[PDB]
Parts: sequence; structure tokens; C-alpha cells
Amino acid sequence: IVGGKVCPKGECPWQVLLLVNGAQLCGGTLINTIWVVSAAHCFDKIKNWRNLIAVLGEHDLSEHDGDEQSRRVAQVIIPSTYVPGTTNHDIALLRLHQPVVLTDHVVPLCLPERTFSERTLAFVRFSLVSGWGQLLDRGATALELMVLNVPRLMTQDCLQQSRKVGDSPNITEYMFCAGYSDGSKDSCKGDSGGPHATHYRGTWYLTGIVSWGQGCATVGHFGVYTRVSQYIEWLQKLMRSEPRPGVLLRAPFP
Amino acid sequence: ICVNENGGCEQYCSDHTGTKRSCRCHEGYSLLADGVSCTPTVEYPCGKIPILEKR
Ligand SMILES: COc1ccc(-c2ccc(C(=O)N[C@H](CO)C(C)(C)C)cc2C(=O)O)c(C(=O)Nc2ccc3c(N)nccc3c2)n1
Ligand SMILES: [Ca+2]
Repeated sequence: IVGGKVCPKGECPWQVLLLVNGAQLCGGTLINTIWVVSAAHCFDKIKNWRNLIAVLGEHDLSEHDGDEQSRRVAQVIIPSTYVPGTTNHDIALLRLHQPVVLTDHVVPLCLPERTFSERTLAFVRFSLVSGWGQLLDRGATALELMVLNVPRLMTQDCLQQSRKVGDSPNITEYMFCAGYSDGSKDSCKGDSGGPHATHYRGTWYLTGIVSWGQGCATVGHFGVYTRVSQYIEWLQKLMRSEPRPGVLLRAPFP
Repeated sequence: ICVNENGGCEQYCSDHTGTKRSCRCHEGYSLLADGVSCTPTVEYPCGKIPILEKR
């Protein structure tokens, strides 16, 4: 996260840290005691599927304070429409091997209904993005969880107020832009998979997933987030299904 | 009705035949008698921050 602040401990209780062989991989969002939403692209280079760990209640990576809860990831479910090495349909649904225990420091973010998300949440201007990602473009990652308030843009407006670079990916109906084009504030590498959380009438909801961008907080560019509302029905159906052998599962989309 | 101001619902809104609307809540919440508000039924409802709620 570039140009944000430290998320006070316990104020981002749905934030997940994903690790592979103990190393920082990506973020994620807890949506109930056993399911985590992340980005499909976080899994493009995984060979050690058995060494994938989700950590809940994390805040400061340098100390263990007893609020952390680690769980093995039993399954990673990706839409059939996602193509490795590309940006479209950048979503993954992760089943934890054992549920996390809800506490003051571990709380799920609400996965909203599609209609509510498209009709109401999509028009809430500001939302929070968070992660232990790079603090600067080509810079060090954060030891404490960071958070940033970003405004959402209509895709027509994002394309119009964006500087053309060439070979830049298209912004599809499965994405949205959020952030600032003045090079000050954005999510960054390492924040991928983390939540874009929207407040509405006293409750927070999952509306986006940190997905991609062209350099962190670069002038004329915004952060691009997976448009979660497109996947509600897909996610709900999978959460009602029995686990299948093998960690990776490609599930038809829609 | 649901299209305009979330039909007055705090959370989810369902349109019915004619001028009929039903508000609903996420799991871990129940709908109040006002027919619009959602109240937690569990200790850790989704999308609420305990250290801020307890303040
Ligand atoms: C889509 O496929 C992919 C595929 C791979 C990457 C990607 C490539 C490299 C790294 C990286 O350097 N990881 C490090 C460890 O190897 C780490 C975790 C920073 C310590 C991290 C990512 C990542 O997933 O965040 C990315 C990527 O950098 N994503 C993002 C996400 C949001 C951005 C944003 N909002 N602004 C600017 C750039 C942004 C880049 N996207
Ligand atoms: Ca810690």
C-alpha cells in the first residue's frame, strides 16, 4: 500500500495473509469461518500446493502476539474463464483445512448479494484497500498492515482520465478502477488478493479484490480491482459444495 | 422499490408483485419489526469491527 496509514490492530479483522513455504505471497479476505476470497493470479507460480498457509488476526509480521491463527489451505478454486498470466476473472475461493475461531481480531467481511452490490454498493464512492504490500513502487513491503481509502471510478471515466501506454490490458466488466491518477496513493505488489471493503449503513462488504495496475501510484494510472459482484452466485454455489481431492480446482464460470 | 435508495433496507432488498418489498439480512443478523433494520444475532457478525463496536 502506497500513501496509506497503518491499519490500527483489529480494525481490518477480515484481512488474510497468504504464505507459501513461510514467505509472503498475497492477501485475501475472510468471508466466513472457513472461506477466503483472494486473486487467481496469486497461484500462477505455485508448485508447493501443500505449503500454502492463510494467517488471520495478523497485524505486525515481526512479532507473535497470540491473536494470529494459521490454517492450511485445503482447496484453491479458480473460475474456468481465468487464464494464467493474464488479468481477467482474477478471483480465487480458498477453503481452509479447519475453520478459524472468530474473535475481536478475526471477523469475516460480509459477502453481499449481487443486486445489493450492483444497485447500492457500486455507488458508494470511497472504499478501503489493505495489505502488507510494497510501501513504494520498487520499494520494501510493510511490517504492519496498511490501509488506504480510495474512490471508485466508472470504467468510461477510468479509460478517459488514463494516459495511454501501449499493450496495456483492457478494463472488462469483471473489473473496476479505484484510486488516484496523481501518483500519490494506490495498492501495490504484495497487496494482490486483499480486500476492497465498502461501508454501507454501519456494515462493511466485500466489493473488490486487489488485482493489477501499471506501476504502483504512477501518474495517469489507477489501481484495477476484480469486480466481486460478478461472482456472488459462483462463490455461493461453491461454498454449498463438498470438498474434492486435490488442492487446485477449476470450476465453470458462470 | 429496491432500485431506489435500496428500498429503504439496511441490507438486502427483495421486490415483490405490485408495491410489495421485503428487506432481508445476511446470516448472523435478524430483521427488526420496522422491517428495514438488521441486528446481530451472533457475537461476531460479518462486516462489524469489535474493537470499534465495544468503544
Ligand atoms: C495480474 O497478475 C499479476 C501477477 C503477479 C503480480 C506480482 C508480481 C510480483 C510480486 C512480488 O514482487 N512479490 C513479492 C515476493 O516475490 C512480495 C509479496 C511483494 C514480497 C507480486 C505480485 C502480486 O501478485 O502482487 C501482480 C501484481 O503486481 N499485482 C498488482 C496489484 C495491484 C496493483 C496496483 N493497484 N497498482 C499498481 C500495480 C499493481 C500490481 N499481478
Ligand atoms: Ca504478528
